[PDB]
Amino acid sequence: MIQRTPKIQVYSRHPAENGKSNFLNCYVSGFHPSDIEVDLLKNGERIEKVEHSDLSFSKDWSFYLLYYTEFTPTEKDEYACRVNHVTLSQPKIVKWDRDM
Amino acid sequence: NAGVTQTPKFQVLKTGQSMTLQCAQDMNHEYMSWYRQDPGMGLRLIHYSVGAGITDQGEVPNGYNVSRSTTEDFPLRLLSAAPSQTSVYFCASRPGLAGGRPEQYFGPGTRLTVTEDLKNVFPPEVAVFEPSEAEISHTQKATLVCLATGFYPDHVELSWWVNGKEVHSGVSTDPQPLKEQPALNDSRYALSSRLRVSATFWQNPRNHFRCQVQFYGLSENDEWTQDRAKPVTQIVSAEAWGRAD
Amino acid sequence: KEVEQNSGPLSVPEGAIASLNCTYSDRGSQSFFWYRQYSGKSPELIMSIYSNGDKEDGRFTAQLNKASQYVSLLIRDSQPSDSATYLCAVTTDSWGKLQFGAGTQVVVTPDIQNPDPAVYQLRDSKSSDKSVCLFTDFDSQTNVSQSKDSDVYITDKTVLDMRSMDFKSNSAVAWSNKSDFACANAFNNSIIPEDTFFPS
Amino acid sequence: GSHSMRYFFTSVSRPGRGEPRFIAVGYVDDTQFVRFDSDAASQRMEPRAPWIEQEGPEYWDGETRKVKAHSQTHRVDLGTLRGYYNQSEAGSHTVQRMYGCDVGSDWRFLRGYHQYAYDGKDYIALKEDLRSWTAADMAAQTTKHKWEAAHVAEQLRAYLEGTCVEWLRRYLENGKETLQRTDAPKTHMTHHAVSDHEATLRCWALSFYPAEITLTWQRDGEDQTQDTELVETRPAGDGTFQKWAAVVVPSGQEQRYTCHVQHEGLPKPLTLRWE
Amino acid sequence: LLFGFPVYV
Repeated sequence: MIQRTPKIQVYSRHPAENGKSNFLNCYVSGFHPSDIEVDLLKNGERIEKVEHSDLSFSKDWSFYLLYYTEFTPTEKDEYACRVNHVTLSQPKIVKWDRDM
Repeated sequence: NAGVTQTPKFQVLKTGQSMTLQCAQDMNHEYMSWYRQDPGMGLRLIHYSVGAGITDQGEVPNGYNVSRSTTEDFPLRLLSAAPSQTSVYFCASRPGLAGGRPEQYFGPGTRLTVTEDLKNVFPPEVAVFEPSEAEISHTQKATLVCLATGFYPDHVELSWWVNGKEVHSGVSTDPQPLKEQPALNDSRYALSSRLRVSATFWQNPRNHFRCQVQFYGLSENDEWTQDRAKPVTQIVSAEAWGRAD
Repeated sequence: KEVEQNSGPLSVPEGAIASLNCTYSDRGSQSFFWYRQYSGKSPELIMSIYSNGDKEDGRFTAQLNKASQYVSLLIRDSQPSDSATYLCAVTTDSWGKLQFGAGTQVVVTPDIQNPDPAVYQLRDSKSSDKSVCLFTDFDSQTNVSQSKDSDVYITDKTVLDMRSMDFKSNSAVAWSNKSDFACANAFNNSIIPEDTFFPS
Repeated sequence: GSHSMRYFFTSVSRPGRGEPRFIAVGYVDDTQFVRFDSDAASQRMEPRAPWIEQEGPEYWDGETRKVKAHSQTHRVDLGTLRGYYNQSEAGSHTVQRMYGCDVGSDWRFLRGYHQYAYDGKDYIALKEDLRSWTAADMAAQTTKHKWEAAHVAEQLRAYLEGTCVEWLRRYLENGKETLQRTDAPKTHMTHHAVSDHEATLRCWALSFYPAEITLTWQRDGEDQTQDTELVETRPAGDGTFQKWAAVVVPSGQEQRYTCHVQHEGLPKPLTLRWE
Repeated sequence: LLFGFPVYV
């Protein structure tokens, strides 16, 4: 194989305003091979009802995948995306920065 | 390459006999099909096979059985032959995924006739009729006609032979054998041909003309109850000589 | 019905253009085929076309209009050995079955410079209990029918090519077995030309 | 403007676990319209965009059969290539294929392409003329000569210049609300301090279609890729896209740093300064 | 609409 570490971006579809419904997106891209574990986290616990895009790839052959879940953001609820891949010595958590 | 070969060219069976039709292909094609063709219906698909080991049905699979154990060979077999299987069977082959130039190539065919009892089987009577004296007078040309009559099944091949060599260069044989009585499926068949030569070719008595009809029927292995003669696959001929007039 | 073909039979003389049509009904069809099949033998591939426009190959020309779902075949400069039935075939992919039209039967009639219609009686070389009327040398416009009583069998119109005079000729043949019948009476079911030679 | 139709195919072998994973996806521009996953329920080509369900049963029947035929070639391709490089039976390996066509703003044909990769680097490619092949190494040379012999490029060119542009056009008029729209980016700008003597300026672009966008930074005229951080263009997941760009500023000078936004749905290109 | 004629490598 030939290996590439994924780019993780964690973000929301709409600008997030507390109490209003929205979608939390974890976007993993730029990776090879395709075998990837991706979970979405609410205060470190695993969200089940998460959908993904169909697997596709870019001009350098690298894969990309969009994982997404419907949510309602608050002042205190911490969201994070958890990604495992052969390029990573241990699985990776990327926290949702809210102004990002 | 040989392309698609099929075996045999012609066949008769009685109701109930089994028969396999051979088929082969040279081209490392994956996709092979069996068809039949009929006067009212055109080509109909029987079974087909898109790789080795694997096969599936088409629109007319009833009573036919198929297996594809190698890439090259795709035999169709009939286990209990019925008179609705009196037809022309074609093999065909197509590349599949192996070498995709998408054209399908057919085999030469098997013409097949199934009858209720095989005492229906008759060889042809062959006769040559000599050019009318009036024709030669009027045109300076001479038409020999050949009649092949009384045969069943319609499995015949007609060639003309002058002086020991085969001729094409003045011939017109019928494309289809005519039914002698369009009232039966048992009904025997009749076929005409024509050989036209110059008057001075025909008036030479050294010239030997001969109408050959190859007939396809039973085999040497076959049981025969009648004291009319056993109608095997045989060649029936008739001849004429030049007339000095 | 997936592939719809030109009804037939289609008769043109030698030197003419034989135009053949074919429409299909699956829009996603991507490959297109003309087959020739002489009576008695097997369908033989003569033309494959793959995209919109004209493909030319000797005397054959196939055209394709995917947008109106139409394939054609022109036969320029016709030999009488172009007489066959012509099959239209259409496919979508490697694994999608080839869809076949019913066929258009095409007859190439020969150029006969000056006819002389004639009915001759032939007698045999040996010993058979029929006798034969030959109808020969007649117009390419001329038809032959076959009715009467069913003890009288008439063949269809066929064409010979003598490569000595470059002479082509038309002919049909009638016979009865046990009869009493005459030649100037046997082709009464057909429209014979008025100036047809009846020998004495 | 320009449009495209592209299909993407991934096959990945699973030694000891089974027949390879096959995933196929169709796009028109940046809208996925169909998919096939070898691991899904239905075992058929499935719709992914509203406007493609007006295709009849014939369409889906046909597309299922062709994607299974593709699946089959890839299945076999994984085993052939394993033999071509003398690799062990035990390893998992990857085939990707992508083909399609571009049209101009008259919708007439422009470009056609067909690419192939083994383990994420190029294997064989159809050259621009659509007549000849670029092979990557000695093992692809076998494949190149086989595909020359089996007239592959002939069939490819017929599709790419013909069917591919005929069906794209159909799709574009079938999904005129969906595909012929262009959405201008909704712009935005933020500012957060990093040190005491340092600042970060972040240009933003939200809710645009299509994904082709340029964001560039510049001090006072001459443009900048020295402090510049771009993220990859990311889907919002509603069909629109998002992207941002950041630079580190010697703070106090956030007057004279400006941001350029280039997108197809913009009448004028956007100049954005920090107010 | 997909390509009709894929061939092995």
